[PDB]
Amino acid sequence: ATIGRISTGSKSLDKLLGGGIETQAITEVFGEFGSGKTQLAHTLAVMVQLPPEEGGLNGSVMWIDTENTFRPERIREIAQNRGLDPDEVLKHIAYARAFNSNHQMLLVQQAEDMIKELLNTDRPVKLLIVDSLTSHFRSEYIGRGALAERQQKLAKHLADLHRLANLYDIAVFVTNQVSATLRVYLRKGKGGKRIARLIDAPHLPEGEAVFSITEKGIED
Ligand SMILES: CCc1nnc(NCc2ccc3[nH]ccc3c2)s1
Repeated sequence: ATIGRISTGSKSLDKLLGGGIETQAITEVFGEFGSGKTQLAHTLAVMVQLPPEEGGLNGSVMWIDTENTFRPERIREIAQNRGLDPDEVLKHIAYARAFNSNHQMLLVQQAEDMIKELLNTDRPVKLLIVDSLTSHFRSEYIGRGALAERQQKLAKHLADLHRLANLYDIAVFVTNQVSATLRVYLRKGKGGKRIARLIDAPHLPEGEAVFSITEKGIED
């Protein structure tokens, strides 16, 4: 399949990303508290449900939440402010809480069942969110004596995610805080705006995009 792209809601950020976040790829977004990385996740979970003419992929979403940062009311607000039915939008986000790093890995393994079920339907899974990729690994694997095993498990988790992205034409979007991922770093800008910086992309130039966080989620 040709690579599909999901608009972030921000024209500036889309331009930096070559059009939006890509299917068949993992986009990994870093930021401290209030950076906007989870707001971007929420916005993408709405945008992907739009038709391609409006920046979506007519897709369903699967969402893995490690720290209780998913806000259904925020989905509803973004959806309604973009003209979608808020209840329909929520029905097409399959939510799972991950309680620890092992459970997080099992959820990605067992997400393939729903992906397969939806694959040839009107709403195939097009976005798989892991917010956040590392919170449980960081909590559970303390010290340099634990680093080797932490990295091995995380590498296998990322491999599982890459396989789903490539085999089923899904955009994987993960959050992180400071491995074949496209890495975007968010920071506070001036006047309450946020800045995204793209770093180390093999085939996209580094650059920055300024965006806002509004009732529509993220936009210029
Ligand atoms: C590990 C035990 C399971 N618990 N739930 C499962 N399958 C159902 C399910 C529902 C929504 C989901 N969003 C992301 C993954 C996902 C999965 S398998």
